[PDB]
Amino acid sequence: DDGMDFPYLDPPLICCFGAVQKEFVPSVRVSEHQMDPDIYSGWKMMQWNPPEFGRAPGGPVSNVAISHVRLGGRAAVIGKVGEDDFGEELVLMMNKENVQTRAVKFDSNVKTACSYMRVKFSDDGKMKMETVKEAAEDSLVASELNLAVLKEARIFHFNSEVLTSPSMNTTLFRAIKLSKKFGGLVFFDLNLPLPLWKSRDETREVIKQAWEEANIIEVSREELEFLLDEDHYERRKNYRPQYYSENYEQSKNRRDYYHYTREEISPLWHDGLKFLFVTDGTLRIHYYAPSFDGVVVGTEDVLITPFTCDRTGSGDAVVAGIMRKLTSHPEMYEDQDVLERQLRFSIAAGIISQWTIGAVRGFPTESATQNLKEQVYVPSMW
Amino acid sequence: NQGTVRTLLGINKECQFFLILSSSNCFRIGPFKGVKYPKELIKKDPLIPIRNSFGPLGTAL
Amino acid sequence: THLKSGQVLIVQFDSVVIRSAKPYLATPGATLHGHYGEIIYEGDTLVT
Amino acid sequence: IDYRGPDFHEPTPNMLAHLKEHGKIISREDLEKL
Amino acid sequence: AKHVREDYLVKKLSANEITELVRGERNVPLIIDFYATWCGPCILMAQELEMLAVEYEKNAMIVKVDTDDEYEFARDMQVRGLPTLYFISPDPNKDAIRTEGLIPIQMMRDILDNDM
Repeated sequence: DDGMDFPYLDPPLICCFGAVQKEFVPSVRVSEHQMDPDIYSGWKMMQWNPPEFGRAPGGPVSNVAISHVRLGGRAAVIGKVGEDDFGEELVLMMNKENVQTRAVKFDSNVKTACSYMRVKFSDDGKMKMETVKEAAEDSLVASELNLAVLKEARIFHFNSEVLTSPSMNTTLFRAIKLSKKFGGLVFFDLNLPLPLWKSRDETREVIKQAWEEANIIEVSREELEFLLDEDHYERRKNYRPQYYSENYEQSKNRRDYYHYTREEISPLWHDGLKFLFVTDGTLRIHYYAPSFDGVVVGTEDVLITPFTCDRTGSGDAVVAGIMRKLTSHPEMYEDQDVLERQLRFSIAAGIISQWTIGAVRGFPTESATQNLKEQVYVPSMW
Repeated sequence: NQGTVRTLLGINKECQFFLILSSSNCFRIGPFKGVKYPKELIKKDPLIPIRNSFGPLGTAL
Repeated sequence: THLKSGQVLIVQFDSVVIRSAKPYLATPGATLHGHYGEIIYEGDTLVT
Repeated sequence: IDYRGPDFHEPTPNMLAHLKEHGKIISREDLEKL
Repeated sequence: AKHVREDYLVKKLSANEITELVRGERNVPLIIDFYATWCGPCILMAQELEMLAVEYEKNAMIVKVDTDDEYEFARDMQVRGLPTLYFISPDPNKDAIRTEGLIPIQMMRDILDNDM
């Protein structure tokens, strides 16, 4: 596919492959604390004290694209929607905020967000469900791939949800092959769906093919300890010396911000990797490069507005800011100082994104993000 | 949550409190450098690898 | 090493345990509240 | 203004109706007197 | 107890009760809601379901399941996200519907009217 006359526009395009959905929270586990089964007026008390996996919960890829374009970048989305009212309103919502929809395919065979299953009562009385007809979002075939977004886009971003369906596995791998043939990077976000939180070995087997093709990988703190060892990294966190502390900081019982050494993340490292990001919410971002590694320090505040705080969608803003600063500044790859300086913009965006109800309602602007970054960080850092 | 007892006592009894010293009260200062050699050692007469140290005179069974 | 506040507890070959403390400068004509080794709680006064 | 919602207390119960136990209708009161 | 009306119409049921409801004979469409307290967008879903349970007085049955209580059962039902609704037809010939995300109430009405 070679049709073009003039050079591409200034902000490099971003490729966002996945499923278009509204207010979706993939990463679900068992939270220790519950706040009443009926009264939803008190559920907001679980946003001040998150269950340590929903601290910065990522969402769909459309949320990431919207947050990226709202931060001053340019994004395009590949996906399929049905010929319904909901499908026609999702594309309207994405279009209203300058997200390119040249690669969104409308079809009438399937309905948006609706999938037909079948009850399959097994031995004992435990019911099951088998997908008879797939939902519209996860029904994209490799033939209807826009060979213009892939050529233009410089970063290919996708999440692990597409690894839970058969057809999108092949479609995603074909898109990855095309984008790599055209010279674009591959950004992997590991927002694991519920079924992938079953066992470490099964998930590692599932995501290995996608993991080995990624150039940049972003995972949460729990999504890394789960992938390496949950029991060991939970025993190490809750440990206090029997007699005497060690330095002095250990004598203050502060929170545990452990910077994993390069010999612990080695099983998850390969030659093609250019960056590994581990985000402990908006608190800290550990970055690992081929020749250096470090930690960027940040903060959070949801008690500043206890009645309009909603952590959903902050991880998408963090990832979108990371991508925006990666594409804007191409010298961050081999400069640790510039890397640390440009990684506080993402922290500011993630902090702002937790101050309002709704994932897409309150994604921050670039000017607001810069304002918060400069107001929180000392002039020497910013 | 462990701790070491610390009994004030001192052969005095007015209200008799007592303290618990944990790892959060006391810490360790990092490694440094200093001299630690002060000895008056003698000459060994190793027998069955149990030592028979004697300095001035010969072996004295 | 920039030692912290406290009283040296252990004098090992290359390390020291400090046990922490909190100095309070007191001027002449001041009123210490308590005998030696008086158990001081969280809020009670020390000197006027 | 949509009441219920996340930032409003539970609906205020009618005080007479809220007294489920320590309150009886006139018919039952008349019946129990004889 | 018939003296003061219940504030909330949706009744929370365990996994076994839901299995009995789906297996047993039914004459009205069934709605199964998956939710958790720590969930962000699930407050709005709870409010919309509460509103929907009033318009459909006796022509539908609406229940909810807490994934913090029944996690394996939710995983078995092919749930890959919290704001999930299951529509069950009153007849065994027609298959069930799974909807993901914060769907509008009008599309819910269309789902259990024109497709159930």
